[PDB]
Amino acid sequence: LSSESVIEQIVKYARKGLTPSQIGVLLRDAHGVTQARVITGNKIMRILKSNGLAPEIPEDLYYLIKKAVSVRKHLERNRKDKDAKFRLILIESRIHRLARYYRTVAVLPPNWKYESATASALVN
Amino acid sequence: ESSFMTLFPKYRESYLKTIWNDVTRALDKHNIACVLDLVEGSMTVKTTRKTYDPAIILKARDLIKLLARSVPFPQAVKILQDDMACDVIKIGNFVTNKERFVKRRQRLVGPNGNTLKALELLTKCYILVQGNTVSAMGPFKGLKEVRRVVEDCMKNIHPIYHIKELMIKRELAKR
Amino acid sequence: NSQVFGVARIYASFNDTFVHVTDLSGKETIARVTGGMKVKADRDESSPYAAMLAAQDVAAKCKEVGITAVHVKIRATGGTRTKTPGPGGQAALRALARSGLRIGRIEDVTP
RNA sequence: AUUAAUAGGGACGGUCGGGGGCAUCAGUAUUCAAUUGUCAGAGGUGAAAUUCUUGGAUUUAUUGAAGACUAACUACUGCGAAAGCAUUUGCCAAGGACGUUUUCAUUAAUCAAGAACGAAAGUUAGGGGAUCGAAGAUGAUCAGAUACCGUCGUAGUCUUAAGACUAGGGAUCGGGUGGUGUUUUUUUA
Repeated sequence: LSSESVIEQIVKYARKGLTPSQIGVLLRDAHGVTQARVITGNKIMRILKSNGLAPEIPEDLYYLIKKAVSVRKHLERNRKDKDAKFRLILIESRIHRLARYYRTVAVLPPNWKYESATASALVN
Repeated sequence: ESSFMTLFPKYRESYLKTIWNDVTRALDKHNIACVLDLVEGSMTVKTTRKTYDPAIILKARDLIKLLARSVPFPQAVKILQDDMACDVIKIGNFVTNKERFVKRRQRLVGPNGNTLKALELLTKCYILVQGNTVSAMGPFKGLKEVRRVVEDCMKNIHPIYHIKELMIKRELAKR
Repeated sequence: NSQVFGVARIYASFNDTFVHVTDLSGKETIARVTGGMKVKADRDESSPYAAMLAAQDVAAKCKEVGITAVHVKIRATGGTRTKTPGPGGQAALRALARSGLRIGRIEDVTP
């Protein structure tokens, strides 16, 4: 087995308003299914974008920018907390590998202009 | 009466048990209940009524401090006489960096040991640095200036000039 | 022991010493041994001769007060000092043995 | 809907810092006002001089004001955007092992100018001391503004100081396996 039922369960769990990691871990620990990379042969967001369940930002940049906005919460509460203030700078370094790679790989728009100021709007 | 008790290190109880025979045979005659509580990891001594002098409790307290300093116990517990002072100076609260503490310990050791222990031998001190503390035994007049020079060498300044000044003061002591 | 007892709080240093005559409370106003009033030569006070000389008059006034047993409270300078006395502790112990004071409740009041 | 160095990453639960931010909990030694065993000698102490001297000075028959820090146990066993971190609590940016087929393939590589702390006596006295210079000038009151907004000289501005070893012999270090018991690790290989 029922590979289409596993694909239907993946689409239903992606439409439940939860993260896809918690969607698949619940499938891998409570349903006994193998994988999306198993012989069903369709990826996680590939099934979700075909079913219209994909998110706006990517799976490694949406809540990562939310953690970037949250890393400056102690910096705003105390400017002397230079460990947290540079952790938010390191959260700007958590913008780490592939956005300008997506400027040529066509995943995000090149005029998106991702930054920590707009990360508060992209957090939720 | 009361008692003096203190806990010791891991290798201190193994070292003290090798000389605990004659130590307890003299302490019990001098009304000191010198025993090694291996279950609690401590050494205690109770002041009994079989002492002909009141300095036995003070000497056993100095001997317990010398035994717990991870130094040679038979060479540091014989300071029960009046003209024999044994004390330990904690030099660990002088530096913060480990590399600076290692560099200061090498200067305190000196080149091959005897380059910095010559002033200790000139001041007649059986100095032995163990971890964060250094224990020395000898005359009180010779160890008071030695511990002050040790505190000066434990400062952030370089102890090479302090060791040279200590050798100069030892050479000037001949007069 | 018919309550004939006291306490000696000996605050001693490398070159000086002092004696506080105490009960369990602050009572038993017996005497107080000076440091260098027995001999003024800046080396005899460090020696045990001057400390025992002051302790001889201190123990005579202690017998006048009526305190026989002495509860030792050995106090040093402590802190940034050497935290140890000179020969005053051995001289007071020798004076206690010469006077025949009862040994009991001996403690160290060093800081 | 070929690529997965599982080039790399929100995640995922068990378990953690003397990293660190507060939150209470102990006080180890000092200062003054207390105030005395009505002690004038006590620091220093090449012997000295020299600091405080009969204004109480070891102290005290302990109240407060404050800072202060983990003693034999003990000790780098560890943990740092970083200028560093040693009892006892409740909270948090975040940091932490690991597995994942579960997070996605797309979270640019070095970075100087732009930003974050930014440290081994922030010591001494003359000189140009000019551009300017806090500390305070003085204008409009705004129920409220040393800066809101013009007008001046001082530490400053800058130098003056603390063997062709011919050979053996046992021990030593680094290993490993025969067997031996626990440790390693008992899935975090």
